[PDB]
Amino acid sequence: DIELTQSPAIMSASPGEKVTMTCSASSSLRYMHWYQQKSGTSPKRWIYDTYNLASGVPVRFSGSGSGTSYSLTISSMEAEDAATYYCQQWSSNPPTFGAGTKLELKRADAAPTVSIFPPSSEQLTSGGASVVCFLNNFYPKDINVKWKIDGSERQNGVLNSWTDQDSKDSTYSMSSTLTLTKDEYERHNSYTCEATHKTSTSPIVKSFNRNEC
Amino acid sequence: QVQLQQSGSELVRPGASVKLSCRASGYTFTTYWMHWVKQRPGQGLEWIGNIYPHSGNTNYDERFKSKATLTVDTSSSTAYMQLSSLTSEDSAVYYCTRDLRGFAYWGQGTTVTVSSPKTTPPSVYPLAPAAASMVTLGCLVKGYFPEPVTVTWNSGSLSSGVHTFPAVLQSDLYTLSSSVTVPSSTWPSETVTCNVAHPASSTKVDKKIVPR
Repeated sequence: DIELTQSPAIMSASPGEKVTMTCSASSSLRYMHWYQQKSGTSPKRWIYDTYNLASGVPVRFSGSGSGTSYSLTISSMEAEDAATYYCQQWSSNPPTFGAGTKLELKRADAAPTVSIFPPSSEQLTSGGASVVCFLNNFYPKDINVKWKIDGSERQNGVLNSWTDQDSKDSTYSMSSTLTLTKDEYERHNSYTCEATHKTSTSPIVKSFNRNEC
Repeated sequence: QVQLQQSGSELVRPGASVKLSCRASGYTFTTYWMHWVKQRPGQGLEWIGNIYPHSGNTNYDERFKSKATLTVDTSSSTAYMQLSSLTSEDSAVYYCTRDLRGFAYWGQGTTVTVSSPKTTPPSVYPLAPAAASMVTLGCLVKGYFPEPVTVTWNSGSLSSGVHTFPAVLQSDLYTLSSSVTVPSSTWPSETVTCNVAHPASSTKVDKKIVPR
């Protein structure tokens, strides 16, 4: 009371399965619009008047849904059916529109690599301490990350960036990165990361010290 | 075809009147509803309002009133969507949907970041380790204030394993990443560099990567 959006948030389907969308509305309507908004680029039109057509959308896309519930069903997911789809309704007190349905083509789940990097000389002379551990080429999206230095955990200054979906590997690559200051680096010795993932049982752990140069 | 796109606007000093210029000329002139769609980096699509050219009726919405005017001029065929008396929350991508049965004809869009900031130059710090077949590379950026930044690797010869990382926020400074993978036959054989640029500060920082 009162927000209207599409009901399932983040989906995932292999190329060949059924992709059925579901939009929920705060008030009833008659016509419903559907879009294909790719990441970075402007959205297009996909399905208007709840079923009709578009300019470049294929014949396999189907849609329906009257009242406060809408449904745009893909008959079989292909390589070009991976987009964030939003709905709309012209008004006369707009509801307003929803968020968008992110979805990724499913494949074999791959285990990442965790590359920790020591800070060089030029950063500590300027006075910085930024230890990273780049998680590259994993599947699926979710990793419960942990930064623990010298036995105990550390969660302050931890930043997390998500490189978007790739086209040649079709995986994701993260940058697990915490930021400290130049005096907080010379009191802790072994800097490491554990990547808790559902593929491998034990997280891959690399260690390095400060007394070696 | 509806030509061509929308215009750009940068950070303006607080108190002046910025103005967008939405240049859709696909005539069709002049009876339609130029609805302006605005979306945050929170991926939600919001509505800024519409304008009508035949008589002059505009509109507004509760989260963007007072005073976002949508002026119309059929001689230049543009639609204006800039909001005055603004705050920092107007830093969002601003589209231009034309009218059909749906919202069929969009523009390309612009993001206008508005504050009272200071433009800070970037600084390339070397991320190189001090063993295995392939080693990932990179160079960190720390503390550039406006969102224009540049991402290159070897100026168009080693752009294979470049992953484009977002500049998520902490302490009002943008921090992204650009990691590339190198094989052991070229490291440290060829001299790899990363050259990032900031258009808003007009500052170029370069660094050659050395094995430590």
